Amino acid sequence: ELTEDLNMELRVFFDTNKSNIKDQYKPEIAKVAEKLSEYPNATARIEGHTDNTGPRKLNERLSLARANSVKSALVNEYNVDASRLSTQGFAWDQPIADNKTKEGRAMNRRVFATITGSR
Amino acid sequence: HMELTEDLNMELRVFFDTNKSNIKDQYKPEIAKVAEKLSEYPNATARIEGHTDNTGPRKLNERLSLARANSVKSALVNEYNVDASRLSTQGFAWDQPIADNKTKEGRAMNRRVFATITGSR
Amino acid sequence: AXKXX
Amino acid sequence: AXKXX
Ligand SMILES: [Cl-]
Ligand SMILES: [Cl-]
Repeated sequence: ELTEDLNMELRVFFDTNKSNIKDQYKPEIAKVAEKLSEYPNATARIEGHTDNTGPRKLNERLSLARANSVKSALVNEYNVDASRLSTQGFAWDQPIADNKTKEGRAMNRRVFATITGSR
Repeated sequence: HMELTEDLNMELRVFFDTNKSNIKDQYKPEIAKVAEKLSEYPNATARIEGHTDNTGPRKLNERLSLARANSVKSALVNEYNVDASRLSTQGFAWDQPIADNKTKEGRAMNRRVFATITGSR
Repeated sequence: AXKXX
Repeated sequence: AXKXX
């Protein structure tokens, strides 16, 4: 008998007021897809964020759109089954850096996807 | 960017004939797979433990239990070119029964080697 | 609709 | 050297 536990952490960043995925992240996303195909029971927790600039409602929608964009790539570009992926936006409520600098805001405009599962 | 880890956990069970420490071809396929996974997980290591049923001299069984563990290691090292430094062996004689020694079936189950493979990549 | 920064 | 059973 044997078991193999899969743990992944994917990080995607976005430009201001955009939810499109840059080409530089595509390879990472392909890697995630590959692992999801190797671990059928694995699921992904995709969470989107925005920096603290702009309207609250706009950022609520944008953060969700960012997580859904990462899921869309996975499902439509990498054949990953949509039923295995969750998405959610947290607006600016969960910053990983200070919004007072352009580097910090750059860091907050992102999507973190945590993949877990065993086979 | 993205971080990724895979944790391996597996157990191999090998059984032996009375007073015998030879690996019966009945378990070669089982062993072949362990070697393959040890290849897939280069950092993986194995804790090989041998046992005996409760019949016979204590010393004979302490040596037999160890001999059984070393037999499985030798299969991996010699037949599967596995690095010996990745495999540890220990004998427990009859101190860790898993079945009833009063029955023929239980003794057969106690004459064993349990190998636990664990690693990451 | 329209963030800045 | 010599288990039985
Ligand atoms: Cl960045
Ligand atoms: Cl058996």
